Amino acid sequence: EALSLKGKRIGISTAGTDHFFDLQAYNAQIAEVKRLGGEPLAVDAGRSDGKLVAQLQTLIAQKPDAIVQLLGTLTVIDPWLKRARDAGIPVLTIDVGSSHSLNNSTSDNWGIGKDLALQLVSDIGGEGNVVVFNGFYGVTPCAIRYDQLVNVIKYFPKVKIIQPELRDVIPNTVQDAFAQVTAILNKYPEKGSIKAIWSAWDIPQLGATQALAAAGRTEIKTYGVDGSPEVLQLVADPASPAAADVAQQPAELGRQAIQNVALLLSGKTLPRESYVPALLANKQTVNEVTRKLG
Ligand SMILES: OC[C@@H](O)[C@@H](O)[C@@H](O)[C@@H](O)CO
Ligand SMILES: [Cl-]
Repeated sequence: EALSLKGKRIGISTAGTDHFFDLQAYNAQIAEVKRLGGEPLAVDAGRSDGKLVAQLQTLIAQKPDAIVQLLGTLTVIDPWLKRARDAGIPVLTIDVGSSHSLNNSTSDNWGIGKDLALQLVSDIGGEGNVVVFNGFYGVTPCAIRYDQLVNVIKYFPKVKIIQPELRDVIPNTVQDAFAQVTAILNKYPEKGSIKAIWSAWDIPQLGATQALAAAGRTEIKTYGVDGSPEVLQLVADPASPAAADVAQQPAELGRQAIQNVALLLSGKTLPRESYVPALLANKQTVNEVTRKLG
């Protein structure tokens, strides 16, 4: 029969909503629970680990029909996802590869990370130095994306990751990424001594790209993931060093998660992960990518 959540209460917990991917996935879950007739209990951690734990505890005390957790550092949330299951509460996730989740809605990040890395390598001629932002390695999709970069360049050994990897941050992501790249360009002033800057998601990319323009170092190419509109439009600008951004579908991911909650409560067994396609946008493909998202 048609899916429904009538009479159900669904806990919806996100690590934050402070940029495109997170806001989209969060809102679309809330929307979808409502559209299926369920009652969402939606809690935003504002990117505090303390608030994230505290709101999951409260959702647990509420004994909703399911909890969906969006993003977060796996070691931070895992004890609470376990507690929820132990309390009798079905747990699903978005971008969290937990043993305690019944189903993780996520892009196929092996595909994403490999595709981005191969683009990067091809773009720089198989040779040169790469500045890497790797500040969210504790977050499943970012860990996978980083692992794939490492693994792709392993087989193109004239490609090197510059040492001290940088740590991107949230919030203040753009201003911080701008400052870090600005300071690193001053360590490596010689044209050609950096060829790319990689990030696991595209808001640090945005900071990076800006710092390149400001510094007069646009020979350097930038790379990222999410397809936030503000960054896609940089990729589309020939005069921008933003070279590639793998677009994700966060509203689709959020709807899928809730679709999968309904399926679970109706009795069906879920696959452990459910992959939503992603689309690599480079300077040639961004138009057809941007159009498929709008
Ligand atoms: O954990 C940071 C970041 O990767 C996420 O907030 C989001 O932007 C997506 O890239 C996750 O699929
Ligand atoms: Cl320039």
